[PDB]
Amino acid sequence: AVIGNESITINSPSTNVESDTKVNVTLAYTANATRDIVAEFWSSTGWLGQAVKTVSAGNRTETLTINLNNAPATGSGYVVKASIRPVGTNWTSNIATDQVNGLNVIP
Repeated sequence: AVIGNESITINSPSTNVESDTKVNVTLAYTANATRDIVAEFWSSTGWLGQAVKTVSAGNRTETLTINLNNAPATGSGYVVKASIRPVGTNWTSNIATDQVNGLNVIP
C-alpha cells in the first residue's frame, strides 16, 4: 500500500509573518505511517518556538500554530523550518525537511 518517499512542504508563510504570539505554518506532507510533523520559527539570532502534530498516514495539508512568549520584533531574517519524522523522535530521525528564509515580520 506504500510506494515512494515521504515528504514535507512549507506552503505558508512564504514572505511575511504577522506580529503576534501565535505564528501559523501551513504544511503539506506525505506520511506512509503515523508520523510527527514539526514547524519551527526562528529569528536571525536563534530558535523562538515550535509546534508538533502527530498525523495519520496519508497525503494532506495541515496548519500548525506555534506559540511564542512575545510577538517578534518587526524586521527580516526570520526563518520557518519544517520536518517529518517518526513519532516521538528528535531531529536526528528526520525523514524529510523544508525551510523558508528571509521572512519579514510586519508591524
